Amino acid sequence: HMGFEGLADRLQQTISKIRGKGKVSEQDVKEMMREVRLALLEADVNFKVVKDFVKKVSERAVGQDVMKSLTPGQQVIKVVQEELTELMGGEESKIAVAKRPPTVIMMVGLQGAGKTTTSGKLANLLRKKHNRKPMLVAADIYRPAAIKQLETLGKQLDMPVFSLGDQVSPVEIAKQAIEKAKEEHYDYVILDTAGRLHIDHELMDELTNVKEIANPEEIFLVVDSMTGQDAVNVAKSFNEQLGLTGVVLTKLDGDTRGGAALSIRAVTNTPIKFAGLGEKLDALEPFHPERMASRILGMGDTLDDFLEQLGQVRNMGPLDELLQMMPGAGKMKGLKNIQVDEKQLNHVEAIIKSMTVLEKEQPDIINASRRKRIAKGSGTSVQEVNRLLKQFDEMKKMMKQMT
Amino acid sequence: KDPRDVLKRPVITERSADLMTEKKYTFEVDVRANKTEVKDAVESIFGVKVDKVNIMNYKGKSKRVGRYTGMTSRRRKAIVKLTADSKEIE
Amino acid sequence: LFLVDFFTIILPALTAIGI
Amino acid sequence: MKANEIRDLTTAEIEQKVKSLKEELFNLRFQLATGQLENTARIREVRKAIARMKTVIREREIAAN
Amino acid sequence: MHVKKGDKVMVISGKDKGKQGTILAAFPKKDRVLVEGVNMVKKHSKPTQANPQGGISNQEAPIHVSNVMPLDPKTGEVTRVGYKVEDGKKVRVAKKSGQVL
RNA sequence: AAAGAGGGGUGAGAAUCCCCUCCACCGAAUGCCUAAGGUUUCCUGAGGAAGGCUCGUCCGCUCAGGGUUAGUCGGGACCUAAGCCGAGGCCGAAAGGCGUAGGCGAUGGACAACAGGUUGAUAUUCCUGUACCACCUCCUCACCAUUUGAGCAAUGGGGG
RNA sequence: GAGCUGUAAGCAAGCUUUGAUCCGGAGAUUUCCGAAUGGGGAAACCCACCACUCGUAAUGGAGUGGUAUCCAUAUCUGAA
Ligand SMILES: Nc1nc2c(ncn2[C@@H]2O[C@H](COP(=O)(O)OP(=O)(O)O)[C@@H](OP(=O)(O)OP(=O)(O)O)[C@H]2O)c(=O)[nH]1
Repeated sequence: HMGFEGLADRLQQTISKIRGKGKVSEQDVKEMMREVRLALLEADVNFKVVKDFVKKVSERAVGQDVMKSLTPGQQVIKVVQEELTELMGGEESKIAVAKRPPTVIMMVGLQGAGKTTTSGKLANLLRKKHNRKPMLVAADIYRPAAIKQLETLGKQLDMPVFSLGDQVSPVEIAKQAIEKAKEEHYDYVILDTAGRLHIDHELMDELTNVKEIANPEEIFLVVDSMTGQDAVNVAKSFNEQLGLTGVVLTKLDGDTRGGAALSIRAVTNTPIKFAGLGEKLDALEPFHPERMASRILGMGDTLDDFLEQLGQVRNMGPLDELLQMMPGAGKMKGLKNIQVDEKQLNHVEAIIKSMTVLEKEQPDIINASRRKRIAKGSGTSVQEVNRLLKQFDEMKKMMKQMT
Repeated sequence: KDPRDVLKRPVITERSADLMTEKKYTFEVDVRANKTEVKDAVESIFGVKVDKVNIMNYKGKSKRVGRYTGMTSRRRKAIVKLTADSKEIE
Repeated sequence: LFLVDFFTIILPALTAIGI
Repeated sequence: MKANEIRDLTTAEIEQKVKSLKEELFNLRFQLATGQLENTARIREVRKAIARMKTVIREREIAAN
Repeated sequence: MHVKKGDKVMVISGKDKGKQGTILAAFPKKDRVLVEGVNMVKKHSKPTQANPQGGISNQEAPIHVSNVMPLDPKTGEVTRVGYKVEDGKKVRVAKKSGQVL
């Protein structure tokens, strides 16, 4: 949904020049790449990653006109898209599933990254998308309000939150937590671990002790996307002093650059598994490097009863499959239209639910005063009613043309 | 002569697309083109091996707008048919 | 095109189809 | 661009840029006919460029003879 | 055409007599010029791209250029024009003074 | 000039439009190929202001897309009849008329593909199987002789 | 010296004070028929020869330039 908006803005005007011109020249690719290189540098992408990326794209883009003279510029875009995709990890990296339940997932990171919130988001995702039965664990004893924060999120999910207070070691908390999860048949155990503002020795000593007693199948670093290269460095230090298997990037809804997301793989070899997209518990999505690459480049992929079904499936029934979300991402690339219904759509739905069942079955049976009364009940005098009838006639004509 | 200006523009139709699926491509060539040089020009530009070139030419449709009674220009449709195990044409 | 017709109907319901 | 065409060397690279330019034009017409070309002044400017680079060749030859 | 796009025009003739305005568009083929604020007319239109509402719309109609005089910058009063080379490009010297435009 | 009748279907609207079931007409044709001619009328999706000796939702009308595929079929890259033009020429107030060599000119001569399948519109033309005619040599095989010459024929005789 | 892609009300795109569109003088290209002129032809078409280039193993195919008649001059050959 969210992220990278600033890099896109920059790239997409240089992309404009090449896409329109089918012809590929030595000077054209050089020029596009100079702009691409400046945009990646200003987005705080790792410096070595930039210089390697500009090299591999430019090499492929001048054998590509030799590759193909058909749709040549649209070929240059496909190379950039393919390299952006590899740069953010090849393909979706799915959650591990232990051979024997429970799967123990360790959440680590620095204070303020979003550990505690993301723990709750991941539990939520495991139950809704995968039909799992998770358990949250309170292993950060070093701040007050930390436990109560997790417990509060747990009460909104109806999921247990294991805690022994703040006078007991996190090694013991993790141990008992995992054994209760075995006895009571919980699929997943999510450990919310400690952390101050900066790494120290007595953070890593504790985290290695917890890994030891817990033998986790996944160790996720939760890291703030808006910190750019500082996030890449936090990743490097965690991956070296214990083992990371994954990364959760938080606060993409405030990250217009994307430096961290374009750099984590190449510097640490750790894959990005999820993105946080907001404060609520349901703002977590799997990281899909194709679709972000496509995003960055502006590249995509009974009349009354039918109206009621369209209103149900369009207003609150959003959620397509078979790459429907991928081709419809960003309003299907905007579609050259800057107007959304919103309250206009709400008024259209209110005008739609202004007629009887017979009027819904036969829309042409309404007399002039017959839907003058309906317009008085709806709020638009004749304008909304006649626009709705014109739209229904246009939809009928389109259905007759399609059939 | 130049191999580029032999082939003017392609034809995109449902019948044309069925011929694309059956591996015979269609083009529109200039009105004085030749079967041999359509074959030579498509082999020169696209680097594929052909079996046949099947050329017809079309008369002009008579189109009127109001008082004006003109005729659309003539076209020479040229179907090339590629070999087995050759590169496709995009 | 049933999917294209459904997308056009959704666009007309959201705002309006081009005529 | 005409001063650039005079100022560049005489014999062959005008022909190479005519040839290279011609391929782009051929590609460009195909894109317009299939209907997914965005900008249409490119066809016009490539045609004007081909015309001026041919007329610099003929002006050079009639000056040489 | 004695005026240019971006002048400080005071109109002479019409219903709108004697009001200020800046030229946004000159149409020298028809000798009409579009001064802002004059000939405010009501256009009816059913389609409008970028979120159709239809409705009446208030626009400006062009006026003929002989209902137009530019302004002398020193006194602010309208005057005729003249042309004089100021060591380089030609400039429009307004009458009754020596300054330009 | 002549035979329709009823039930469904669409539409705002029908005897007139589409489907069905009976009935009737032509059948050395009112059937099937194909010339001269016409020039897009052919096919599909829409329209009903004009054209339709009435209506019309229908069309040989109106709008937008599409559709005519050849070595063998017909004509050229082969021949000639009547006839026409005609280098030089012979005439003739001027323009021009006639005419030799030469050429043009099928309604004739010669000449290599056919039987099955296909789509809304093309089919000895596209697809499948099996062929045939003219020409060419990076090649493979046999024979002859590279001057007491193998082989080829020419716009010339002769048979046809 | 600031509006312009005609007629023509069009945004799918772009060009211009590093001087566009517009106006004048001199240049370049100027397909094909047409006295039409390589041969024919039913106007806008068909079929060639020679020389040099492109391509094929070669035949097929293409490009460029010559190829009408009469007259004047010059050269060669000059039949019964
Ligand atoms: N917009 C957005 N916010 C996220 C996201 N993930 C986490 N946060 C916010 O970051 C802040 C830290 O979250 P915690 O869950 O406490 O992280 P921690 O355990 O690592 O310390 C929280 O709000 P906070 O403390 O109130 O933030 P602030 O007031 O310090 O700025 C949280 O709402 C995300 O994906 N999008």
